[PDB]
Amino acid sequence: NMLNLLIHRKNLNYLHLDYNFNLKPVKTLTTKERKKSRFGNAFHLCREVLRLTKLVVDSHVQYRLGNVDAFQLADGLQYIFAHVGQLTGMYRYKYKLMRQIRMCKDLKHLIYYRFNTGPVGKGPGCGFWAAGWRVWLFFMRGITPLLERWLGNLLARQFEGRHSKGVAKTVTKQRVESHFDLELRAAVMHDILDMMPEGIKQNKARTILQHLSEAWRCWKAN
Amino acid sequence: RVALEKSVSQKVAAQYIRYTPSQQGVAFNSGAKQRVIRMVEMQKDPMEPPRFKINKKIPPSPPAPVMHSPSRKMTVKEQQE
Amino acid sequence: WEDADFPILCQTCLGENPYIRMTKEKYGKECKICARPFTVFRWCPGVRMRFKKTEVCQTCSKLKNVCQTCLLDLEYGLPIQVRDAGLSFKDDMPKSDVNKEYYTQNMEREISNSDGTRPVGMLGKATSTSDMLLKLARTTPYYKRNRPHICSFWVKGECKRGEECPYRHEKPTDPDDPLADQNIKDRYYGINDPVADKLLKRASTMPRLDPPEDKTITTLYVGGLGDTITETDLRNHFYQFGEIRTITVVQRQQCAFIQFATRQAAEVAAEKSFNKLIVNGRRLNVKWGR
Amino acid sequence: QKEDMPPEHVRKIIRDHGDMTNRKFRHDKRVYLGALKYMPHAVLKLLENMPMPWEQ
RNA sequence: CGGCCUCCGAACGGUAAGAGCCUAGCAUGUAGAACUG
RNA sequence: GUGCUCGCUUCGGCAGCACAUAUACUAAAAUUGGAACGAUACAGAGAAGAUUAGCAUGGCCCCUGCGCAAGGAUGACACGCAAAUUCGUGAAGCGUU
Ligand SMILES: O=P(O)(O)O[C@H]1[C@@H](OP(=O)(O)O)[C@@H](OP(=O)(O)O)[C@@H](OP(=O)(O)O)[C@@H](OP(=O)(O)O)[C@H]1OP(=O)(O)O
Ligand SMILES: [Mg+2]
Ligand SMILES: [Mg+2]
Ligand SMILES: [Mg+2]
Repeated sequence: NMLNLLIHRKNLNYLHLDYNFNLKPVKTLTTKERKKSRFGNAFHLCREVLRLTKLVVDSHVQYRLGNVDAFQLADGLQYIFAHVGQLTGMYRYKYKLMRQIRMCKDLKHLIYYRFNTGPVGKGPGCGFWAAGWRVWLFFMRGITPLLERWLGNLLARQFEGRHSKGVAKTVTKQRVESHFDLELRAAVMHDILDMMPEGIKQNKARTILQHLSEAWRCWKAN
Repeated sequence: RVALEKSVSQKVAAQYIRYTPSQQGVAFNSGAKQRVIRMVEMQKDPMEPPRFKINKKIPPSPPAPVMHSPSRKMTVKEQQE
Repeated sequence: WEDADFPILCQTCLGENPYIRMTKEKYGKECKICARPFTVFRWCPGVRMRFKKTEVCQTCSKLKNVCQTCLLDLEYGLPIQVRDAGLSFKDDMPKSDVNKEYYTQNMEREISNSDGTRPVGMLGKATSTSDMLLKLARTTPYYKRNRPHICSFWVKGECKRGEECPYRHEKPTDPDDPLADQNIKDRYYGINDPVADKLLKRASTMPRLDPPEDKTITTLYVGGLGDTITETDLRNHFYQFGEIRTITVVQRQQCAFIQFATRQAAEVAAEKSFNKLIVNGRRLNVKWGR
Repeated sequence: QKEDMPPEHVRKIIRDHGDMTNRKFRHDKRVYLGALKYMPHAVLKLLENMPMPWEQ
């Protein structure tokens, strides 16, 4: 219900969140729609976390409806935990996860090797899920603060608005030359055109800066 | 030190009163020039998002008097140099 | 934002009991005019009376000096238009959005330079209290300010909640009465206020002493003196108001004539005495003699 | 102290709200939304209390 | 009697920008309502 | 309402004392009003000859994004620009003749 309220509060009626937590477009989107309807890694991470908990809850709902078994419930939970990689799709929004994915694969190999030793064969029924379960509980120990902060940000942008007054953006790698000139010509203005004035009316600063620009082109061309 | 300590912790993060209406007008009240009231603080819901849209975007101190000097004007000699 | 102590509003809007129940909610809402977020107080004015709430920016309320919940003035309880026009006030209340934000901000800075006793700005320097406004004030409390709304349910018959209905189970005023359309902005700015306009047609029906024709008729006829009126006492009454040119107290009429040497004295005196002259408790009537 | 309620209280509340499309609720709408920020905590608390295959 | 075994995917970056009109949505649940010899 | 009075005092009431103390945006409502990037329909792309990569400044302009990153046609818009000023107008004072 929370993810739907968010979608429809954003008015994206052309999108649909189904009950296994996949977000799907319902038609083809024009450009303005494709743009307004992109969601970020906060929304998609909350989705896939909720998708994993649903898979676990419904393994138990089947056992409680009578459909499977205690042994098949255990084996299925152990499947979920060793294969969170291809059941959910969390890694696309946090590729750091593949470290937990590789951990749970390694534990699978260790446990199967020790399990299927003698009479028991290479079939499915091994459920020892304490290991992978541990691993994802530590994953969440960590991600819970991240997502609380990210989702607070997204909701506070939704309910107050987007603040552009005092952004204070950095100078990064693409703004380095433009910034150098912004500052060179701010400094030139300060320095001469109001500490050596008596251009009293206007110190034709916009023309002294044209001389500065032409001096640089002449240097460059020799 | 302690004032800035307050403000740093701030920006990181029923009791009674006596009221004299000043329009008291003994016929206005039941007849008491002083009212006693307990103010209490209403609880906020933890599960609720920022209320009103402060993204909005917009009268300073009196202008300082220019204890300046008088300017003395521009010769034509300098106005050409 | 503002974070304050308590609301200033008419004692009528306060209510009947000497002990009040008021709950504070910090930054609870934005002013209906100022839109500045201000701490709101909620009060239960009486049993089965609708709960009142602080309804305007603290700065917006210190500016115009009205009931910060009832919208009526704090002195007599008169709507902005009527109170101001009777005080001879033509105020430049901001209506622009940007100039309104800037205005309420600067006015909060001025109220910050103010000391919480007198209404800030020009709103005070017109303090010649007008008897028309005084008589236009409701001298007893109008606690009808807290009577509940109508319940559409019982208005169609449907309110099966019993007496637990949060609205008065009374026949709804068919909207056409212009007393129904007083938006907060209208009642605040005092523009297109039709309740106050009916008050103005009233004030035009309220009797004053109409002036006679002849600019030599400076004879003010006093009626209703009794036998306990003294000539010198009525002289002391009309004395500082100008020159009393002659006194003629008709005891066989229980009347009198005060002849004035100044037409201005006679006019201003009669107008100040109209239906308000109280000597020895007598309801004295000023008129212009023939 | 704070005393606990019967389970049908919450079971009924949630069943009623169903999926918040009925217009009756429509203020829950924004509080419901505001509770999103704490949803990764509810998931963590749910999954660490999983029921352990020797129990039904 | 030594052993030695990577990599696995998502977003932006291309299919415009608009002015207008039309019509559900979406916000409020308000304040206050007549006066005489 | 529970209970206790070696209570009136039967098993009824009544009495007395003990304990128990104030919820609530009171509303199932009723109005009230903007928007939906939806059609429609027009409309219809920076720099010099042509085709075109961008990174900025500015400000009551915003959108997607966790974002102090990035993107949105270089996001869009900025498009009169005034001004003093080369010489005179006149106005008014302060001194000289
Ligand atoms: O289905 P996958 O994800 O490919 O995993 C399988 C599988 O494990 P699951 O049972 O969890 O599905 C196998 O184990 P068995 O079930 O067959 O016992 C098997 O491993 P073994 O052959 O060692 O049993 C196999 O390995 P291979 O790649 O050799 O087919 C592989 O496990 P991996 O994760 O190593 O691929
Ligand atoms: Mg591009
Ligand atoms: Mg850009
Ligand atoms: Mg730009």
